Amino acid sequence: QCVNFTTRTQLPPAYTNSFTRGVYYPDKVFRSSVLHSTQDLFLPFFSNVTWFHAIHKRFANPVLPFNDGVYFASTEKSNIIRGWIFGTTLDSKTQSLLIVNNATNVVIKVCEFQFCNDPFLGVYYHKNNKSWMESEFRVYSSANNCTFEYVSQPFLMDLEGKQGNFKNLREFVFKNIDGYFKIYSKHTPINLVRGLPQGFSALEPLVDLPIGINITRFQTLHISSSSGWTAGAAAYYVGYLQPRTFLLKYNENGTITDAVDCALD
Amino acid sequence: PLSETKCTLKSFTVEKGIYQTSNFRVQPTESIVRFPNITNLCPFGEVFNATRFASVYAWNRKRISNCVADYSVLYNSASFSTFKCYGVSPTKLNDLCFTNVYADSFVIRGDEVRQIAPGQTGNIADYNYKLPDDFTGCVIAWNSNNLDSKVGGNYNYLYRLFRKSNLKPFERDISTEIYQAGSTPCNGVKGFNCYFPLQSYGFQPTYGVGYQPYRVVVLSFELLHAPATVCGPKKSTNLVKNKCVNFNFNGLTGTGVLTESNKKFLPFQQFGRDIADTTDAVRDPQTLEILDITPCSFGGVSVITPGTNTSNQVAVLYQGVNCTEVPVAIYSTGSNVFQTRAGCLIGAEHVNNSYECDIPIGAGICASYQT
Amino acid sequence: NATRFASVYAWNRKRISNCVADYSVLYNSASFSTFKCYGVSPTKLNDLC
Amino acid sequence: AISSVLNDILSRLDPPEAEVQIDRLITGRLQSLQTYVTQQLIRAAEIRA
Amino acid sequence: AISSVLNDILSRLDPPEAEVQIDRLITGRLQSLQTYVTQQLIRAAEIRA
Amino acid sequence: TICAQKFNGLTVLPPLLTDEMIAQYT
Repeated sequence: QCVNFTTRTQLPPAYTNSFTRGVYYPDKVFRSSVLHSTQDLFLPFFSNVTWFHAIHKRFANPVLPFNDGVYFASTEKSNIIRGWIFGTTLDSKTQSLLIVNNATNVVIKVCEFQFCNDPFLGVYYHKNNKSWMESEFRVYSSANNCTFEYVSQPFLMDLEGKQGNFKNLREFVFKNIDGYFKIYSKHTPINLVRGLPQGFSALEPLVDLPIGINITRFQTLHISSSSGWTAGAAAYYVGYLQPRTFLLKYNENGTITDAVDCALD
Repeated sequence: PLSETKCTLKSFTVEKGIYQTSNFRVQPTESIVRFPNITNLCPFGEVFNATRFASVYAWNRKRISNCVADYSVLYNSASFSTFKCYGVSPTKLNDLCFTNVYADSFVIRGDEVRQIAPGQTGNIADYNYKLPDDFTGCVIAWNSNNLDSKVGGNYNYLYRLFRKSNLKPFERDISTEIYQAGSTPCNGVKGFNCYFPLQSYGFQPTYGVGYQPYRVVVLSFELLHAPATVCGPKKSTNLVKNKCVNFNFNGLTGTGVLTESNKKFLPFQQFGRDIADTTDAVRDPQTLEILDITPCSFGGVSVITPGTNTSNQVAVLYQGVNCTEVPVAIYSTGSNVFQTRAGCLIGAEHVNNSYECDIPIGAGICASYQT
Repeated sequence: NATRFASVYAWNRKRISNCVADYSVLYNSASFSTFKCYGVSPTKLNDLC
Repeated sequence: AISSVLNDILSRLDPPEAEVQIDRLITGRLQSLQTYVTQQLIRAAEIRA
Repeated sequence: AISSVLNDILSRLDPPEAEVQIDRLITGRLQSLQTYVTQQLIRAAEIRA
Repeated sequence: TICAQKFNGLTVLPPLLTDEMIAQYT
């Protein structure tokens, strides 16, 4: 199923300062109490990250370029953002990548998808058991050749609650290198209203799938009488990775605690 | 050890002193071999024994993963006209571990096979299948004349004769776009100095050796830089600790003493490194336990001797060695053993009465030949 | 583009000097059955002195 | 060399190719020892002084 | 090596062939500067004395 | 005001006069 979502306010693009965020573990090797220098595609420190958000009034799901890999971050309450579209044509002429982060696990699927202009997911509210249940995935109209599929280790995430400010920070790195698509991730608690949180944490690798397709663009997947809805407040940030040398500090428990960007100043 | 000092000094007479001789090194008690318990064999029947391969302009690329290899069946096969490697020896393939393995399958003329090797050039190497200068992998081929050749010519196999620019290593261009060799533009299907980009092979059973069709499979796998998915047919042995062993954990070959480590590897991590960026701990690939790796004890051997004109009695210092190691190396009689801060001293009597230094041993200790 | 060449036992030797060459016309022309170099690459002839 | 680890050369190459790769490590490791000993002899003269 | 100028090696040999001559020029110049620094360290002791 | 060094064939020898013996001459 596909619906043309027309209810939205038009505002100019916003930018914000990424203090020290966008660092991830580049390899699967343990290190502790050492200073290790490494160069890889990271988000440069103190760079202008682009800002998008859903309000009341706002619902950002536009197609955006994907050049050299992208840092994604999300400041959120009530679990509104549910996935991403990655690909080149997104209309069944070629394969395309669909990633969805539902209540229980992460699902990754590569098909000859024919995507919708304004895609969205849906939740049944108070259906008999009086619990909110993810039940709709109105994102593509057809999937002609589903070559790749992956399901992550399962987890339990709630689908209910209300707070006066954003409580969860979810950070992801997506790279498409030599046919191998890499996903890194980290979750961090926050107490912010409308800005990119100040702090530092390294993203742990999640999965490396040899999907072999071209990804040049992506599109966000947000969760919702047949059109027009109230968008629950949630916001995300988009930055592009650059080849940068960093000096990484490992603590006694083998966790990156600090980093120095060799081209910063 | 006295003959070893006479030998080391190149003299039949040796003055009173302490002289260095061949280093002591504790040897492996036994080997350890550990790999994940995977069983299924790789798709070598579907790669090398397929009914037909593709034309060289659209060469097939098949992924081989999560399987055990058996290269003795392939290398020992009399059907193969060449089985040549460029970054490994064919005999080492069964004694070796593989990160990613890709099979590149295609058909070309025997005269054109010379261009498939790494560093080559010419219409095939330039327009359809190029290997890198530092290519690691193996090129396998066999005469397929009975399978793919016809008396009038099996023109179903094509190559690329025309292209706008040369292609990069492992590039594949299936496109049939008409090529303009002249400076004048063209339209439709053909024209003056305008050519269809592909050309068919003249595969006939009357062709001379070299002019006949050969099937080529090139294995372009990678080694020792990523988590393994294809492996050698090696049975995993039992795992032991608290002993000096020749271990191998998923290709991590080395000699050392294994012990239970307190290093907290993260869920995605398998190997642990020190400040020197060298392996000092390993998680076993079958049983999820982390072992601290330390190499066996070793150090120089110092021979303590009075003058040759004095006595043939000598003492031996195993530098940097714990006394425990001596019985392990079963002077093994002992009853003269003493651990010094320089190492394990054997063949010398420990005396509590302090004297003036004579032959220096190190760490405050000296030896002398006395009544 | 001469009318005719000499017999190979008396091969002609013409001097080329004080002029600019354009080797893309020769290399890119489909009329030539052989264009093989032995101390330079055919692609370098246009970037060469 | 194809690797700094002598066992990775010997695990992959035969007696002909492995010796060619190992000679690169012998020459370089030998130069690294001569560099260390030269710096230690020159620093030993500073410590002697 | 063929020539001490690196541009002459790069503009002549093919990529796989240039690596050999470049290795000769790098290793040789590494020994050249190492010998220079060694002698400068030796003379540094003379001027420090 | 080491383990990797001994593990790579590098051996460090103790002084003949220990930290107490040098202090005893002092």
